[PDB]
Amino acid sequence: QLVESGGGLVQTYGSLRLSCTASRVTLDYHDIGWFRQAPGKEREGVSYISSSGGSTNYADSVKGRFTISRDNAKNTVYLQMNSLKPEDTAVYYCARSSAYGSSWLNPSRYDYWGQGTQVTVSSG
Amino acid sequence: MKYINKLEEWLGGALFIAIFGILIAQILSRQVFHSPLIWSEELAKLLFVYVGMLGISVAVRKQEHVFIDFLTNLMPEKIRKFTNTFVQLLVFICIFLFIHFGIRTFNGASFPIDALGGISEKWIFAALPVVAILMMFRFIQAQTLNFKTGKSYLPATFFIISAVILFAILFFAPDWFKVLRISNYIKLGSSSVYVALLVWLIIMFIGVPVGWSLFIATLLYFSMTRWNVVNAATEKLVYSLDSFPLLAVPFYILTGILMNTGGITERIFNFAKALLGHYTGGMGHVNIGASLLFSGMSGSALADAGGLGQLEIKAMRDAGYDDDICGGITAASCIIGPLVPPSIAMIIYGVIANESIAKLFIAGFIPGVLITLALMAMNYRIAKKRGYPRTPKATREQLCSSFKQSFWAILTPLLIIGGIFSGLFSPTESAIVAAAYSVIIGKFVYKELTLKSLFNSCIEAMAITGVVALMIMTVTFFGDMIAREQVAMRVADVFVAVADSPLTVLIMINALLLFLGMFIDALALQFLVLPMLIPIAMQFNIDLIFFGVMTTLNMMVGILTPPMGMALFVVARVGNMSVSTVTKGVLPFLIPVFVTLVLITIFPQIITFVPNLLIP
Repeated sequence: QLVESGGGLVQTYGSLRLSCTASRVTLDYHDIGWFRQAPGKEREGVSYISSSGGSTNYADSVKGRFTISRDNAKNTVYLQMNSLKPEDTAVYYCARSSAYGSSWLNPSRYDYWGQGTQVTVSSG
Repeated sequence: MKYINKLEEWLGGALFIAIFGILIAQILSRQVFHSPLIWSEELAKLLFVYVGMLGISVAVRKQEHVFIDFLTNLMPEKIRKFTNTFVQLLVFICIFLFIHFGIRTFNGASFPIDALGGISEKWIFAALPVVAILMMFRFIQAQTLNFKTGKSYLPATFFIISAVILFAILFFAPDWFKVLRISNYIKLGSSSVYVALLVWLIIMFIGVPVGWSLFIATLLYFSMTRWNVVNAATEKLVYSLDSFPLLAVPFYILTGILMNTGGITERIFNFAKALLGHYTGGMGHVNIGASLLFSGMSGSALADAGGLGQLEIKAMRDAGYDDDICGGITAASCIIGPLVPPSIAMIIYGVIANESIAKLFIAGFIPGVLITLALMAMNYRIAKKRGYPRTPKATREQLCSSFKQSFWAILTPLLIIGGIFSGLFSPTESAIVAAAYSVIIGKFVYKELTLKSLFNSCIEAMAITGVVALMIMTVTFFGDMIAREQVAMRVADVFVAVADSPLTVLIMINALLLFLGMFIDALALQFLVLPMLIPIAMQFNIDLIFFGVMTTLNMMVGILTPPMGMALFVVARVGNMSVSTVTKGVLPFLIPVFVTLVLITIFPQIITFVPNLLIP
C-alpha cells in the first residue's frame, strides 16, 4: 500500500536516493524506517529516524556513508547512499515502523510497507 | 494469611508504584537537571508489559471479560449449558495456541535494547509464557466455579487431561498435529477473507468474550494458509504491548478514582452553585458547565454518573424539579466525559490508530465547546416555556469564600489539558503529574486519603487496564490478516463502483456505527469496528484525526441509545426510577448531539482550525 520513488544505476563519488512518499496514509507518528533484504531473508536494516530534533540512529554494521532527510508538511522522506560497494546490493523497502520502543529492526513494521524496489551496481 | 489469595496482583501493585516513582522523578528531573536520565524513560516501557498482562490474569480470574450477551436473554436453560461449555472450551483451545506461539516466539528472538546497550530484552517475551502459565491455572479454577454453579457440562479433570495430551503430542509426535490443518480439503484463495470474517462475526455473536474470540478468528485464518503466519503475527503480539501512550491509561484511571473518592465533587458543585446557579435554570447550568470540570476529575463517562449523581439529583429534588429532566441532563453530563481529558475510549482509539494523543486531545476540546454550548442552549429553550421557578440571588462574600476553599482542587483539569495545550508536557507525564498533584493536595489540604488508598486505587486501575491489554494485543493480531489480505480493496470494490464524496462514506459509516451502537456496548464495539474501518476510511483518504473524534462521538450516541446503552441503566440505577422515565428524559438531548455531529460531518474546518493553527 505505500509508495516509493528513486533508485537507478551509476555510470563510470555517486550516490542514489530512495524515498517514501506518504501516499494516502498518515506518516508522522514520530517514527519511520528503512530496510534491504538478501536472497533467502527478510531481517536486515538501517534503524530509526526521528521526526523531532534531527536525531539519527544506525547499526554499527551500517555506520558510515548512508544519509537521511525529511519534511512533515509535504510528507516526504528520503535516504541517500554513498558506498557504491557490491555488499550494498539487495532488494529495498521503506516501512512505517511505528509505536514500538525497543528495536532498531525486528518486525515492529506495524502498519505498513511498500512492495519492494530493485537497485543494482556492479563492475564494468 | 489473606494476602496469599492475590500475591501476583500485589506484585503488580509493587511494580505499578515503581512506575509512578520512576516517572515523577523523570519529568521534574528532566527539566531541573537540564539533561535526560534516559534509562528511566525506557525502563518504564518494560515494566508496563508485566502490569498489563497481570491485569489480564485479573480479568481472567474474575471472569470480568468484555462480551456481547443478547442471545443469553433469548436462549433456554439447556442450550445455554451447551453454548457456555462450547464457548469456554473454545477459550481453553485459545490459551494453548497462545502458549505454543509464546514458546515459538521466544527461541526465535535474540535482540537487546541497544538504546541502553542491551540489558535482558528477552525478559519481555519471557513474561508472556510465565504469566500465561498463571493464566492457565487461574482459568481452569474459574471454570470449576462455573460448573459448580451449573453453568456448564464438564469437570476440571477433562481440561487437565487435555492440557497433558496437547503438550505430550508436541513432546513426541507433532506430525499428528500437522494432520489438524483443513488444507487437505480446501480451495479458498482470496475468498479466505470473506470466510474468516463470517466465522469471526458468528463466534463473536455466539458470546465468546471479545479478546479470545479475535484470537480464534486470527488462528482460523492459519487453517487457510500454506505459509509464514506462525512467525509473523506471533512476534507482533506481545511486543505491541510495549507502546508508550498506553502507560497514560493506567494513571488517568487512577486519577479518576482518587479524585472521585476524595469527595472533591461536592466542592466543585458548591463552587458552581454560586458561580452559575444565580442565573435561573441554575440546576441545569451548574450540571452542564461544571461537567467540563467533572469530566476532568473523572476520566470516564460512568465515573461522572457514579460520582456526581447524588448531588445533582439532590439539587433537582430540593428545587422540586422533574426527575426525567434530571435524567436527561445527567445523561448529557456523561457525554461531556468523553469530550475531555482524561478519556479512556479516546486514548484506546489513539493506540489502535497508532496516532498521538496530543494532536487528538487538542482537537477533542472543540466538540467540548460545541456540545456543552448547544446543551446549555437546549436547557434555556425548554425552561423558558416549561415554567420552573427562579433561582436565588448571590453576593461576593460567600462566593469567594467557596472559591478559596475549593481553589486548591480546581487546578485538576487545568493541569492536564493546560500542560498539553501550552506544549510544555506530553501525554504520559500529564497523567502522572495529575496523579501526583491529586494525591499531594489530597494528603495535606484534605485528609481522607488513607496510606492504603493509593494501593487500593492502583489495584482497580491496573485491573481495568488488564481488559484493555488483552483487547489491544488481540486487535493488533487482526492487523496481520487485514494488511496481509487487503480487505480494504474488496470492501472498496462495493463502494468504489459508485463512491464520490467523503460525506457519503462518513454518514454511511456513522450510520453503521450507530446501528451496531443500538446492539453492542461501547466498551466492546470500539474494538470490534475500529480495526478494519480505520483502514477503509484511510482508503477513502479521510484524515484519521477527524475520524477519531467523529467515531468516538458515535460511541457516545451509542451509550446514549437503547436497547444497548448502558449509561441509560447507570442513570436509572442512581435515579431509583424506570427506564420509561429515562427514555423521555433523554429524548430531546440527542437532537443537539446529532446536530453538532452533523455540523462537524459537513464542515471539517471546525476541528481543523485549532489543531492546525497551533500544531502545524
